Amino acid sequence: TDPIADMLTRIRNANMVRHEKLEVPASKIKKEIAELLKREGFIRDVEYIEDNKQGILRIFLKYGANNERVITGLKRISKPGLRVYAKADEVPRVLNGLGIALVSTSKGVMTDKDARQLQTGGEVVAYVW
RNA sequence: GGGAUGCUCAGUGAUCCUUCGGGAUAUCAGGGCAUCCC
Repeated sequence: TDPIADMLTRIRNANMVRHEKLEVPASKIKKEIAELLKREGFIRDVEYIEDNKQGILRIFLKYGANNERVITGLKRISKPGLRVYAKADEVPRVLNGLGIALVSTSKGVMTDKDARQLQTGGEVVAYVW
């Protein structure tokens, strides 16, 4: 069972059917992931919806001029039962820089460019392009 | 009993950095407390 993979799937599906928005149970790691996508321009918005359970992340997807989808793909990389780890010179490049690798470092979850910047490795959580 | 979360502790077990002395703590795995679900 893999909540992060679930989120990427719900986003992939919504994006196919070109939905405006979607929702996932909130967790801190998924919060961070959604925030990165916003800050990298892959989604239009994310917000936290209160529910006295564990919260909801409502994500607003992004489509371009003539309904061009801004997101092309999402890949779960690291997994429960097979974690994926990069040293700071081995942090993957997604589509020669046109995509992003989401990396969990001891200084938070950031892009692959941020990782190489800070000179750090970590868990390679996912790919978006 | 099993899941899913949050606050917190520690840190080498995993992982990362290192001038090899040490250092980081997001995630994984530990400790404590707490909420929600079957």
